[PDB]
Order: sequence, then structure tokens, then C-alpha cells
Amino acid sequence: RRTPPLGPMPNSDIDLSNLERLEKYRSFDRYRRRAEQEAQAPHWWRTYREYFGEKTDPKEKIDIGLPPPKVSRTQQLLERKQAIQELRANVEEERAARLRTASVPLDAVRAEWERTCGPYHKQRLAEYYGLYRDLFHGATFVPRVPLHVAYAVGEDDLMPVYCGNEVTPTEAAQAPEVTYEAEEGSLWTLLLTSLDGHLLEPDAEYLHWLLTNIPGNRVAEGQVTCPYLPPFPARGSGIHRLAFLLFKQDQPIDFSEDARPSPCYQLAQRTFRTFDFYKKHQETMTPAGLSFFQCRWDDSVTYIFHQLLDMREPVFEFVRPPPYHPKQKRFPHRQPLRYLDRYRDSHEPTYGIY
Amino acid sequence: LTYFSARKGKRKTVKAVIDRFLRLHCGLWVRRKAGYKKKLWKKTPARKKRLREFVFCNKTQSKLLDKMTTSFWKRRNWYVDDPYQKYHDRTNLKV
Amino acid sequence: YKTKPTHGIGKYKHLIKAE
Amino acid sequence: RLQYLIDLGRVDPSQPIDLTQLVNGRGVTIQPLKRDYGVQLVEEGADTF
Amino acid sequence: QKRREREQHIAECMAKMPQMIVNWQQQQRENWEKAQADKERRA
Amino acid sequence: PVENEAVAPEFTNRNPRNLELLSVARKERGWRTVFPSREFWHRLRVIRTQHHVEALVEHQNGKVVVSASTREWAIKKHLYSTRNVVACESIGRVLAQRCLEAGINFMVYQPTPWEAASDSMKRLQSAMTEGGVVLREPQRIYE
Amino acid sequence: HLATAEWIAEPVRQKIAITHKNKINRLGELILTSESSRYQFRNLADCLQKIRDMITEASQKLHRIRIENMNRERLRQKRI
Amino acid sequence: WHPGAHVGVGKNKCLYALEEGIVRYTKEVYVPHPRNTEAVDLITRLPKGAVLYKTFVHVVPAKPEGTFKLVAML
Amino acid sequence: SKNILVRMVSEAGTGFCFNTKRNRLREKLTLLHYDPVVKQRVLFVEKKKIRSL
RNA sequence: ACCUCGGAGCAGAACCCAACCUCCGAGCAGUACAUGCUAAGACUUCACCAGUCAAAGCGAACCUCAAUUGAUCCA
Ligand SMILES: [Mg+2]
Ligand SMILES: [Mg+2]
Repeated sequence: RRTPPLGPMPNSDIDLSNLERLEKYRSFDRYRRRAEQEAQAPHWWRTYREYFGEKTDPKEKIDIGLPPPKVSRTQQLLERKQAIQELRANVEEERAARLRTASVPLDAVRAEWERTCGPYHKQRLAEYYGLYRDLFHGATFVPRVPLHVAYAVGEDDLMPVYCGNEVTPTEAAQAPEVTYEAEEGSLWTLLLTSLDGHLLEPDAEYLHWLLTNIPGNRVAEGQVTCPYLPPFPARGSGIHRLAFLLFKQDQPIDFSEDARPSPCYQLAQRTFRTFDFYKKHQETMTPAGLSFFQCRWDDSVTYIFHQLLDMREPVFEFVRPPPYHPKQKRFPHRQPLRYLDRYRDSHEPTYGIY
Repeated sequence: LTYFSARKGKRKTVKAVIDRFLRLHCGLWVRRKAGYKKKLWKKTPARKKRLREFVFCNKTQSKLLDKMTTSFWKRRNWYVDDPYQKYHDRTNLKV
Repeated sequence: YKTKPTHGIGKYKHLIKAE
Repeated sequence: RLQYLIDLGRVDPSQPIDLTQLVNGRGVTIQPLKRDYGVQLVEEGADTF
Repeated sequence: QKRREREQHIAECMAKMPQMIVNWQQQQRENWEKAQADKERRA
Repeated sequence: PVENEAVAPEFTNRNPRNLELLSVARKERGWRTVFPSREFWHRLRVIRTQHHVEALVEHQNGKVVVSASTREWAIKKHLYSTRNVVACESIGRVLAQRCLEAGINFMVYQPTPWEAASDSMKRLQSAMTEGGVVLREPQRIYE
Repeated sequence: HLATAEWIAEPVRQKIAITHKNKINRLGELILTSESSRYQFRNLADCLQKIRDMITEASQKLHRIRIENMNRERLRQKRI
Repeated sequence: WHPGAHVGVGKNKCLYALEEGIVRYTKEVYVPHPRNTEAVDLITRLPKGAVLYKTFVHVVPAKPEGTFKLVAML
Repeated sequence: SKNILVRMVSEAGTGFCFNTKRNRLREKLTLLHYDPVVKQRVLFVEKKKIRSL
């Protein structure tokens, strides 16, 4: 029996009567390019994508954030052409390019990159680690405003904080310095949250470093509702990603639901839901910045368990499921002598009635 | 197989299966796989290890030789320096 | 499978030169 | 079993225990013509002794 | 006495392995060099 | 009896990256006959076109992790040409910074025989190794 | 309790503390467990044997770990 | 058939699962290794705009690798 | 009578041995092999023949 | 004339299927010497004998071909 094809089968638009005049696959690289763009395209038949590909809804994610400024593409393109034409006109780049001795300042490229198109890439990184799906249950934004944070270790050196960095708790035991490039008249807000830090329930976040009503870049007079307490990544719990996020407070708002006393290290008070928190307080403002890092267990984590948090430290551990074995059969055949050892519980011997 | 002898009228076990097999008290019988001492040069490593490993027996051929043997060979034996002590008994067997 | 609409999707000899 | 048999009182701990006192107590059978030259102690029972 | 004389015999030959091993690779290289010398005449 | 002392038996972490960082996640084995080896968690792909050069780290599911591009204005303002060996070593050096920024310490990159023999890719391979990224993973853990 | 044990000398005591930070309790007691065998005597046997092996060595994946520590160290070139 | 999604291959071209779960069959594109000359030169003879497919078995991992469990509250 | 099967012996005196095929015309061979006792690659020399094939 | 083994049609599409039915072949060869040791889980020439695939671990590097062959005792 045969059935017609539901959709248009491949290699159908082509014609077989004309075969020699057609242009051939010159190289392996041309084939895989055709194969790859074919793969990203959809197909009606059952494929690898519809089994192990996240099940994103067809509707685009909602993001009422800061739109881009209206840059004049005409003048912007002309200024770009002014830069490359004088670059090619220079004399020293010819030798340096063809002798392979040139380089580039990394931090300078980083500085101009994060101002030009960084927030789109940081948005891409955010959804990869799962910041948006865990925070807003899918809704996204674009952190247009840059954001730099550092942990002052001693006085000479410091640990930076950017998207996807590891941070030690010993260096994160104090408060960090923050800069977010705003002089801009109105207020701002900042908060530090841990997504997977909670242990009693999923989709619950803690809060370690909250500041509100910060006029301008200066951070000192910004009042704190939730005072500082470092995180506590337990041994064996794995890795916990700590998230910076920042909003554009257009006008001052009170904090009654959110107001907390002197720190007192009560996780029942520290825990809440960012989803409902955004729906109540943040209807006047919108996201402006974002960053995050990762933390792990260390000696200072053990210190705060016994001394600061006033509780016993937990000790988790990853346990795999047991190795599967089939149902026993009292007369095996063509199996090694250790068929019994695969099912015996006690490795030691024992004698029943003697 | 020689159900009643002539001098005493009792079953008689042939020493063939004694040299070939071994009993565990649960009723199981094991054996060394054949061809494990011939033409090892041509065999792949996966084959010769499969031959070196022991193998149990089906219930039928186990039942067949069980009819042959006598009750003396079926008793419980507590040997010393015997690795088969862990296996004479059975554990966690349902149906 | 033959009865299914996906039949003839993997065949490739009808493109290349026959010899 | 040794803890069990003394609790039953068939073999007295006041006197020295022996294979004779054991087999007189019928603690375990023995078949010397079946080539068993005695009896071993077994670690199973370390508790409650 | 049986395990001692064989173990020290193994230890004796053990110390001799790196010298003969270095000679072993040189044999294959001398056969490699001799291969190029002969097949050039075959060509 | 303390609220802070209250702890559940099981701890549920909703981070898929937690397992691979612990070397516990499963890497897709198979495709031995097919060229791109699925035995990875983070793969890089180079696209050396006749106009620009691209490099992007991607996850096993085909999702992009981080990208570096010669089309980006921030990178090309300081190059003479968008495809020279200088571009391949420079894009490799800046990608090493990005991988180290995004916590990507290990990753996979399978070049073809001609791609590996190319001096540009060799200097590209030398770039992130100096930056502090190695093109190898540890073997999986399980028993 | 570790620090109270007079039968252990001073340099051995803190050596066990810093090298076995995982097992110490909040109250300061070192906790140790073993469940390999069904016999509590044999369980107590290898328990003190591990303790004996610990004090002896005190009196005397990591490849991946040091890589990231080197990666973290070459990332933090930053002055105030 | 051809492997995929935790399905190894033996020397006798037999497919075998590596993870515990459900089996699935699909059809995807086939790109050989450069060493497979008969398959590499084949795709070069093909014309651009046309692509060949092949069957692929795929095992769906049912259960996760494991679970984080409390060991001691000290 | 093209090939010939030959055994080799451990020069360390351990007694580990195996077999491999050899051409009837080719000269004596000396190759490395992983001895399970010595537990590293060590040179074995083949001594005599066993059977033709 | 044949007696064993492998491939194709009969047997078109999961498996199997005979005829003194129609054809082509095999009783080797080549390259390494980790062609090392162990181990989860399964198939199996319709029984058994056999024949097969192999995760992972120790220890290391950084097999192709299709049949390509033979049990027990004994030496
Ligand atoms: Mg069968
Ligand atoms: Mg393996």
C-alpha cells in the first residue's frame, strides 16, 4: 500500500530531465550549510527538534522596557564609512596585517561593545541560564543601562562581577561597590536575589542586598530595606546563580509587605516571589539593567551557618538511582557466576540455622 | 541410568558430570564453556573471555543430570577456602 | 516506511549520474 | 544459637562447654564418617551475647 | 627463596628495559631509513 | 523546632547548568557515523565567509551561549581586513575573554582536516589557550 | 570533642580540623559514621581505623578545579 | 538505520541504547566524516538545493541523572 | 605454508606469553607488549614455531 | 552429484520458511601488539552446543573484510 505525501517532499522542485546543466555541490562545506539551514527550518514529519527542542510558545515574549534611542541611520552609516575609509587609507596597517603582528585593546572593545549591542547579547545570556523563565515566568527585557560591580578584597585588588562569573564567598562576605552610569535626575532601584537558594519550595527567591531611592550614581544615601547578608551555598547543593537587576524608578514609592526590621537572619522573612513583587511595586518603573554571577561552598559559608544565621548547617549530596536488574529466574542460563552478586544485598556471608 | 545395581541395588552416579559440573544447594548447576582451550589465537578478546566465564544451565538439562545423580551429591557441604559459599544459598527470589 | 507519507525521502540515486 | 541454648538450660555455663556437652545437648548434628573434623564459630550473632 | 630470586631477576631486567627499548625504536628507524634507500632503486 | 531549621529531604534545583558544571549532566552520545560529534555540552562553530568571520558557542540543543563577530563595529574599528590571520587570532582572543566572562572554562571544537591544518585556526587555537580556555572536557563521572 | 582530647597533641589536633572541615559539628564535635557491615563491632572497628589513619597522616576531578582557579585568577586584573 | 540521542554502535553495525527510557524514530539529514570517501564524494555529486535524509533512532531519557538528598543536618 | 604461528617469552623471567602470526620468509621479530604482571609495555622476542597456516 | 559456512531471488512490506530450486563465494589475507584485565544491560541462525554487541571502571594513547572453520576425552 502507498499514501500520497502530506507536505511537499524534498528534491521535488528540482527537475531530473535537466541534470548536466545543473550546478553541483563543489565542496563539503556547501553541503553542511544547506543541511544546517534545512535543520533550523521546520518540517511536518517527526524530527529530532520536536523531541528535545525548550517548547517555546509561538507568541513573542512581552518586554515593556527601555526602547533604543532614535539614532539617525543615515548619519550613523556615514560616520561609520568615515572611520573605515581613513583606516584603509592609513599606511602602517598594510605591513601589520600581512606580517601578522597587530593586536587590539580588549577592554576598549569591551567598553564600546557593551554600549552598542551588549544588552541584546546579555538578554540572550540571561534566557540561557534561565533568569527570565524563573523570575517573570517567561517575560523578558533588555538591560540597556550598563552595570559594573566589584568586591573590594582588602584594598589593592578586587573581584569583578559580570554575566556568568564565579565568585568566592570569602570575597563576597562584604558589601560591593556599584556603578550604573546615571547622574539621571530621577531615582533608581537595585536588588540582589538568589533563585535556586531556597530549599523548602521551588520558584522562590531570597534577597540579600536591596537598595531603593538612589538619586544618581552615588550609592551611599540609598536606604536599605533588606540589609546585607552573604549567600549560603551548602555543601553538595551544587551551584547557585546570584542575580543583579536594576529598574528605572520614575518617582519615589513607599515600602510598608516589603519593609523588614534589623536583619535578624530569618529566611521566612527573606523569602518571597519576584513575580508578584514586580506586579505590585514595579508598575511605575521598568527594568534597565541586569547582571549575575555564581557562588559555591567555602569556609566562610560554614562560618555564617554556625555563627551568623543561628542554625545548623545542611549537608546535601547527589545520589544516583540504583542500578536496574531484571526479575530473577531460579534457573539462569548462559550468565556468569556473579548473577547472584547482582542481586545480593549483604556482601558479607551468613549462615541461617546453626 | 543404572537405576538398580547388582551388588546392593542402588542408583549409581557416573563420574562424567562430576568432572564437568558443580552443584549449588539451591538446585543450580554451572559449567565451564567449551572450546576455551583450543584455537585461542584466532579468537577475538571478547570471545575468549566469554569462554573463560562460567555459565549456568537450563532447568531441563539441570533436571536431566539431577535424575542421574544420587542424594549424596545433593547434600549441603561446608567447605573451607571455598568461594562458592556465598552462592550455595539464594537471596531475594520471588516466584 | 512505505505506506507513510515520508516514503522516498531518503532515496538519492535518482540525482547522481547512473552507471 | 549458643546464646539460645544456654537460655534453654540444656548446657550449663557453670561447667566448661565442650563438643561432648554440645552434642549431648543436640546443638548440632555431626557426621564424622562424612569427614567433618569438628565445628566452627560463625560471626553472625555478635550482638546480644 | 623462590620469590626473591625471581623478583630481583625481574628487578635486574627491569633496569635494563630503557636501554634496549631505546635500541628498539632505533631499529625501526634504521629499517625506515633502509626502506627509503632501497625503494629509490626500485623506482 | 525552628522555622529556619525546617528543611526538606529532597533539594530541587531548577538550574540545568548545575549538573554539567558538576560533570554529572548527560552528553548526547551517538552520531558516530555523522561528522559533528554530539559528545559535548558547549560547542563552537566557525563560519569563515568571503566577507566576514564569525564564531559562536552553542549548547547541545542548538541554543546560542555567547557569540563573537567581525560584523560587530566594536571589533573591526581597531581591523585592516575582516578575514586575515589577524582577524582569526583577534576574534579568538576576544572570544576567550567572553568564554571566561560567561564561565565557559571547557568546550568542544571539531575542525576538519583542512581547518586544523590552517595556520589561522592553529593561531586561533593558540589564542584562547593563552587566554585560559582548553578545547577538552573531562570524561563523564557515573560509576 | 576534638579540642578536649588530651591524648591527641596540639599540632595533630588542628591539623585534623583544617583537613577534615566537612565532618566537624556546629558544637565542635567531630562526627564519623560507617555502615559497610551488619556487625556494629566491625562498624566500630573500621571507624577507629579511619581515625587511626587520620592521625597518622596528620603526624606525617581536582585537575578541573585548579583550571577554573587559574581562569578566575587571570580574569581579576583590576585596580581600584 | 543510524544512531542518535544516546544510542551507541557496535563493530557489527548494531544499534544499542545507552540511557533508560523510550525509543523514538525520526528522519534527519546525513553529513559524513571527511574520511568516508564513498559518502563524501557522493554529496559532492549531488546538486545544490537537494538534500538526502536517513532514518535515525532516538532514545528519550525518562528519569534524570539523580536527586539531591539530605545526608545530615549538623 | 605461507604464515607461521610463533610464541614469545618475557625476558624478565616472569613467564608471561602469548602468540601471533608471522610470515615464513620474514626475519625474527621483537615487539613491545603490555605484561599484566610488570604492568607496562615490555619487549618480547619470539623463539620457535608451533604450526603452519 | 551432494553432505560445513556466507550473500541474492523464490520469501516485494517485523521475523522465520523448504525443493537433487535459480546464481555468486569461502576453509584466507593485511595492519597493530593495551588484538590488555574487568564490568552494567540485551540479542542469538527457531532446543542445546555455539555465535554476537557493549556503557562504565582500572590501566593506556592523545582493528578492515562477509563466510574466511571444528566440541569431548586424549597427547
Ligand atoms: Mg533462539
Ligand atoms: Mg569505556
